[PDB]
Amino acid sequence: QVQLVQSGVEVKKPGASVKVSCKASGYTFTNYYMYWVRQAPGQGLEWMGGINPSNGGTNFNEKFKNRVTLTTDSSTTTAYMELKSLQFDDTAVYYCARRDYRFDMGFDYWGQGTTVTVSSASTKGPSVFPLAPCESTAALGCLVKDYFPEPVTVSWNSGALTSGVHTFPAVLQSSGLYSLSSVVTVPSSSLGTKTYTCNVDHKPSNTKVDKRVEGGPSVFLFPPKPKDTLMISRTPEVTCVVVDVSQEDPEVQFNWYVDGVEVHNAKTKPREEQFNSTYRVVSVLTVLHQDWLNGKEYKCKVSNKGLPSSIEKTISKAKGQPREPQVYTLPPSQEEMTKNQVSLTCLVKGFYPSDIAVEWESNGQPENNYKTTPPVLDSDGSFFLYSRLTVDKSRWQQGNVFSCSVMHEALHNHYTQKSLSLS
Amino acid sequence: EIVLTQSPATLSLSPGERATLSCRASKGVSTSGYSYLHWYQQKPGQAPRLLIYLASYLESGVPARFSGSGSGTDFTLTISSLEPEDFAVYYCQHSRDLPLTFGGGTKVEIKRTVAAPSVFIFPPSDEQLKSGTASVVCLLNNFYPREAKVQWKVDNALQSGNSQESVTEQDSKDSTYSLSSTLTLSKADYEKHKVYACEVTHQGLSSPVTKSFNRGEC
Ligand SMILES: *[C@@H]1O[C@H](CO)[C@@H](O[C@@H]2O[C@H](CO)[C@@H](O[C@@H]3O[C@H](CO[C@H]4O[C@H](CO)[C@@H](O)[C@H](O)[C@@H]4O[C@@H]4O[C@H](CO)[C@@H](O)[C@H](O)[C@H]4NC(C)=O)[C@@H](O)[C@H](O[C@H]4O[C@H](CO)[C@@H](O)[C@H](O)[C@@H]4O[C@@H]4O[C@H](CO)[C@@H](O)[C@H](O)[C@H]4NC(C)=O)[C@@H]3O)[C@H](O)[C@H]2NC(C)=O)[C@H](O)[C@H]1NC(C)=O
Ligand SMILES: OC[C@H]1O[C@@](CO)(O[C@H]2O[C@H](CO)[C@@H](O)[C@H](O)[C@H]2O)[C@@H](O)[C@@H]1O
Ligand SMILES: OC[C@H]1O[C@@](CO)(O[C@H]2O[C@H](CO)[C@@H](O)[C@H](O)[C@H]2O)[C@@H](O)[C@@H]1O
Ligand SMILES: Cn1c(=O)c2c(ncn2C)n(C)c1=O
Repeated sequence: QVQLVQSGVEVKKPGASVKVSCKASGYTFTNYYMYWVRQAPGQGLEWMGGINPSNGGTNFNEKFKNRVTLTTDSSTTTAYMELKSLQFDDTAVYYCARRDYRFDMGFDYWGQGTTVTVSSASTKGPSVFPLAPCESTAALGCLVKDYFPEPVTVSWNSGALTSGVHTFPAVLQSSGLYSLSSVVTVPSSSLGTKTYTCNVDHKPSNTKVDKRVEGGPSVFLFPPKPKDTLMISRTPEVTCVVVDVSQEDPEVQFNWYVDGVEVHNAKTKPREEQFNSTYRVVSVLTVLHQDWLNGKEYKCKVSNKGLPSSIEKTISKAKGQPREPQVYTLPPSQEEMTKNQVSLTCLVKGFYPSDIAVEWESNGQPENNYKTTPPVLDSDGSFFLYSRLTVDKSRWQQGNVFSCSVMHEALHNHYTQKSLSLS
Repeated sequence: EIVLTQSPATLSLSPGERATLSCRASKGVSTSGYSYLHWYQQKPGQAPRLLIYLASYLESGVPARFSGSGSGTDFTLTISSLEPEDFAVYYCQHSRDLPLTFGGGTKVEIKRTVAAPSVFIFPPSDEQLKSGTASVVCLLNNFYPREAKVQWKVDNALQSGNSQESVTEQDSKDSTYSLSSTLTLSKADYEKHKVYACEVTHQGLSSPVTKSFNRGEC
């Protein structure tokens, strides 16, 4: 439970002094040096000095040895840093950090930082100006100019508009006041229909302003094969295929999300040149059997230099109460017995969703001479299909048993079968 | 003093990749079996966090994927497989003697496909012009990589000293940058010229992109 808690924001005038404190707890204060380090805006770390809390002995950086005083109050286990004659370039975050006195193993624990701003400015609320133009995407914004101190927060349409919003970090101007811009990109078609309002809040001056501001690659996302999601032995995969990738922009990029969370285990295949002077590129995300069956959404986001914005595509298993297939095998018509080959039928019906696998076998070996119809929607919301196996009439007359096997999530063990034979 | 140089200033990689960060001291930081060289991670708005101490020792609680190595003047920090949480700034620091010094930092950034900026120019408002000022805003939106140049031309005359830039942090959803440049003038100086142009250069643009408007024709 080691803690280093520093004092809060400091806004000071040039020539004045600041004193930052660093409250220590959860360790023996005596066993560690307390160091001070500063970071100027957009700059690196700079060591200022260190104090020994047992004897009060100090070490300084020559740049700070004549303007900084380090003291420790062992009663309140607090370390202090007094910086005098403040200059404008003393604006920075000041950190206290501990170092083991006994053996040097780095700055193992740092305080949260204390922002010190050196400025001749006094509290001032911003002026809010619209940023509107004098193309499928339009840009609009708000110029929030001349405010002091930081920060200002900007929202759009009271938080309804969050996508495409960039609130820029503030710039300190020559005048000593801050200024920033907030922009939003929107479909040009909306400009007539929709309104855009920026909500500016500057808590230090209690100011609140609400200002009204007035052909390429294609992606196909494929689900897993139905047998794959139902058998733990097989591997189910979602497949993203991008076609019409220019010869000028081979830039192969995919991002994958499962219920909006990014995953990094997809495997991108090597780029394939097509007979129409374009590339074709596929990415394959392996999925968890139960994640596909629980209704998780798999999103594929494609990025390319030839795409003004990314192409997103989503795919999930169909929603609705899973319903179990009913399997009925129907023998060949007596009118078909005047032929060298006969048709064994398998009716699969009343199932939902439509993802199913149907096969045929005899004597524990696959019968591959069949065709299955695609599923067809019924008036009750469930699907049906027929599978037709072509057998030599000879095979059927000898009393050989044929089996129509069905695999569907709603079945127990995801599997059922119906046999068929000549009586 | 001992000066530490970190390279590269920016490292562009993907989650899952091996990151290798370099730190080189102007004078040796090793004595008597140890190298007094330590590594920290800093996330925006957060205090640094000790990762590696004494060149190769893992600080207690830091994940196993962090490892340090080297001696004398050349040091390396390796992240065996980047996690989304590792895209941050990394600093080296020595303690061979005083003054204690840090390197300039290395930004580990998310790599992505090149994306050219959408450039927009915004003339000053009639509201701002009632006061004696004119701010012309240029927006470069959703581009990658971070590098970009923006120049202002007022009647084909190149400007300098009267503009300020501001860049956003890499976007959490699309890994891009956005930038704004603001040319500031007095109303008197704004009324002296008519063509206000924003010229942008970026890796994603085969030639510079210039957006402009004619003062008064808006
Ligand atoms: C240059 O040359 C290229 C190669 O010849 C050529 O690529 C072809 O481009 C077309 C589009 O222009 C693309 O067509 C789509 O195909 C989808 C089905 O593709 C299957 O099947 C075909 C054979 O029929 C195969 O050739 C494909 O490779 C692909 O095979 C599947 O691949 C996966 C993964 O590898 C396997 O797991 C599968 O088992 C395998 N299946 C099979 C049967 O083998 C088809 O679904 C697409 O239709 C949808 O979009 C159309 C508009 O583009 C709509 O009209 C249509 O209604 C569909 O709309 C969808 O509807 C859903 C709701 O029902 C929505 O949720 C969707 O959002 C909606 N989509 C959209 C976009 O709105 C479509 O026809 C070819 O597949 C592709 N060929 C290959 C080999 O990649 C380039 O176009 C050529 N370019 C030029 C300039 O000429
Ligand atoms: O071994 C780590 C990691 O390497 C991968 C990268 O695709 O492939 C390796 O193993 C394959 C055999 O499974 C080899 O054919 C291939 O050359 C080798 O790089 C991953 O499969 C694996 O997780
Ligand atoms: O991690 C410490 C130390 O362990 C070694 C073996 O001595 O590597 C092992 O641990 C790694 C991290 O868990 C594994 O990736 C590796 O496969 C395993 O051998 C050293 O390389 C390392 O310094
Ligand atoms: C500095 N140091 C350590 O900090 C260390 C160690 N073994 C364990 N630790 C933590 N050894 C051998 C070591 O020299």
